[PDB]
Amino acid sequence: MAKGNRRDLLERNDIEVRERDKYTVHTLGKKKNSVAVAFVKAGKGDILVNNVPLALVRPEILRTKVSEPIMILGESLFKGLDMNIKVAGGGHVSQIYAVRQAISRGVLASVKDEAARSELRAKLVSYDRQLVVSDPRRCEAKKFGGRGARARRQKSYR
Amino acid sequence: MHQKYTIIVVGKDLKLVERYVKSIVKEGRAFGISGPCRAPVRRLTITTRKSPCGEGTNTWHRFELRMYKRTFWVTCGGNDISTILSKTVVIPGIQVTVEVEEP
Amino acid sequence: IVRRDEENVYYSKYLNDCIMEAELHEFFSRELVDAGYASCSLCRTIDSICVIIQCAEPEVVMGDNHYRLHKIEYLLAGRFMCDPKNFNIWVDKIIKRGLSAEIMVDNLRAKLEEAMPIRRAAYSIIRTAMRAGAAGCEVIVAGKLRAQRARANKFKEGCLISTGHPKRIFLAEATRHIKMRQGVIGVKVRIYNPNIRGAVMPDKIEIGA
Amino acid sequence: GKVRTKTIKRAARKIVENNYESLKPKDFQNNKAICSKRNVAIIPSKRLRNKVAGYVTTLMNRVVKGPVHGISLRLQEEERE
RNA sequence: ACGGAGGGGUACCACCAGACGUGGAGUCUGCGGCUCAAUCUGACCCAACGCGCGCACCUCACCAGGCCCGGACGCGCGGAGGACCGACAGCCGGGCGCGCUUUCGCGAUCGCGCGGGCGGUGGUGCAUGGCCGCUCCCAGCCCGUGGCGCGAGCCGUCUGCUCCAUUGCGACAACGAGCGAGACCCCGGCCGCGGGCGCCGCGGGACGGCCCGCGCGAGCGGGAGGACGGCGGGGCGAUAGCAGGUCUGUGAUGCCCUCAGACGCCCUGGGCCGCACGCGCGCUACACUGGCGGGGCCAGCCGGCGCCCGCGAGGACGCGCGGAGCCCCCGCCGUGGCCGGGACCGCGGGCUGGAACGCCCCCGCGCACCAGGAAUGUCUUGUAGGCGCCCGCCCCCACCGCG
Repeated sequence: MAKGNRRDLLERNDIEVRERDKYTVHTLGKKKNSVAVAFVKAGKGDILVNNVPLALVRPEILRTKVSEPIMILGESLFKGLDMNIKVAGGGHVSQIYAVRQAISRGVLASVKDEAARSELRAKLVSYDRQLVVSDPRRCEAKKFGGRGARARRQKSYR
Repeated sequence: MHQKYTIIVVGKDLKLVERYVKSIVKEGRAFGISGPCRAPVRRLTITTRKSPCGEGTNTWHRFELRMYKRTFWVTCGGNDISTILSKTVVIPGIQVTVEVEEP
Repeated sequence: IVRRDEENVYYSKYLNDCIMEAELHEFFSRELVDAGYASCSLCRTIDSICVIIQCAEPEVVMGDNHYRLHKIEYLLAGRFMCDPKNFNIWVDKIIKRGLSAEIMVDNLRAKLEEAMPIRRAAYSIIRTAMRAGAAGCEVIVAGKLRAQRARANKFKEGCLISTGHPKRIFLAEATRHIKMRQGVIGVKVRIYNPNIRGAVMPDKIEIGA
Repeated sequence: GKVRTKTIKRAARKIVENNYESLKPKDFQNNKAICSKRNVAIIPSKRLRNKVAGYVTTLMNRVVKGPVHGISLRLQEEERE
């Protein structure tokens, strides 16, 4: 129901304006038709998706997939700060990966010593590269020969 | 005096619609008008059989018509009934670019 | 946030006038052939209608005392439910007729209906085009030229491009139908001009030393 | 893409011949700027400019390493003795 | 041109390695045959068979029956001492002043004969234009000067190496050009500027560029950094040609035939859907990697909602406002043609429309079907497959088609 390009999202007009000015940082993550917007600030280690804590999310199986950056990076940093992501787009898994990408970039955007940022980038990308770089491939259109992008209507020679 | 006015622009080519715009906005800097709100593109689509009859492989045409829309409504109090004509004349009238006005 | 049923008014109000344009084009092409009608364009004004025609020699269609043209204006008032006197028609003239296929094809049909031979007429058209400045021109004639069996022969001179997006600008094509005794004779034309409007074809490179 | 139509070759040549000193063998940005420059030539497109520049680079190093056939680099000086 | 001749190349409409199927059952639909008053037709290997954009009326051509001339325009004749056209009532007729028995009305808008028109989903696509398909998911085609041959013709346009590619390097009685290919246009992915009701306008960026090997070379193999690495998906599409299809798309059309008991146009019913039979594209299933009940929850092309009745389908009012299946969680069933499967059939309640033969909902009944033989089709990344959602035609109707 939410497109991912709406002005209300990239700005997060959901939040009340007086507090809005505290969330210095902004960030983005995506996958396929799915978008993640992280407004980040100082805190004591808290996180929220669409007004939902991180543990109580629907991928009871991929909860660790979401939490990966925390464990690979350590805990003191994330304990340092706080978030409130919002996501909108196709599917559940797409949203999961968008979220984890957004978290990684946002936490990695917080440091101020670019040497530390480089060291962390190297540590992280080694585990996986798609936590930092968006996935390019996207749905391909279909043709009138048949009912699929590459498959064709069955041909009878007789 | 003050009326809260709106300007509509419609077109099928992107060049003139992007040329009318520059002229009008350059002309209205004084009266207080401001830039446009580029609206979602309206996509007309038609798929037709490429043949006048059913024969051979089934090949399709894919025609479409794009319509572009720019809306300046930022005249309002800055422009009175008479002064609107001042802005709709100095611009370079193009043979196809209907522009409607409504408070 | 907004209602899509209102802007549909404007959109449907810009589709109607496009269809209005084409009917006029057909009517002209069927009537003003003696004036060398080329095309028509329309500036829908909120006050009236202003129509800008393209004829080789407007004075003909313009008419003594502008009588014929004024007759025409009233006529189109009836069909489009527009008040007359608000349907002003402006004529414009063309200079480089050789650059336009429509005029030449009309001339060719005129010649052919006289029983003029096809070869002489086509090559006259072609040397006309190259005199006016042209990098190519191709002509065709298909039908029952001589015998019951029908075959087509084509004439030409210089290069003509028939592929890509450039074919949508530098290449102007036109066609007609001729109703003769034996049967329909079909003729078509195309002229290639790469230097129109100072537009440069791609795959073209100039170097200075 | 490994397609190199004639146009690219001939144009890259005439350009290297008519303009050497302003260039380098392995660069692609300086050569791209030289091509974009107005005095040298005119390229309606961007992809064409990139391709021509790349071929210019490869010709330039193929030359600088050793003299190349078809190139009027002005090298009689060292052999006119 | 061909070769069950030789030498080089190439492609999931070729194969290897594999996957998903079809052909097996029931059903939707089209196709031949059988039937009828008619079951209107076109197309038959690839290059015909959910294709000629949804048949209750129209569409509509076919079948059984009925009104009208809407016979333009010129010559002769007649005509207001009245040319032509309508109606109350009653019968016959499905019905109509269609027709029959009287008796009133209107008035030259003409009528008769001769010439001559208009119109026709009537025929010829093997008389034609135009438009498509195929040869062709190719890479080929021609010009001026010159030279070789009496000549048809040849060289140019390659018995070498590369390229997806007559794409390029290097030679040669050839030299010099052009089309086609590429270049080009639309879409998407990353970044910048501006602007902004609604994310939409202009630009940058990637080029076989860098390193290493080889190769005179063109270019091949590997490794990097980078949003993207080597033709990412579509559009356009050369010369020449087929007796390919279309006269049933048209004020596109030549020649024939229809032309006042009409193949003209309009109305009432019926048919195009009829069924012992052969097959083409699809849909649903054969179950535990499952069915049922409750709950939670996210798309995009794009997009309209509240209250009250009714189990539901739907309905009465009144305003401008808005997104699903798979999937996940908790439970029941527990290998039984069983709660798998829902064809067929019997009451009933509603919608559309002038009119159900059409379409929805409820209860009940509960056909085959246990992975389908000879044969055969499609396919290399957001692909196959699975799941659902919008538009086209459309008064109602999608197992169809474009997305």
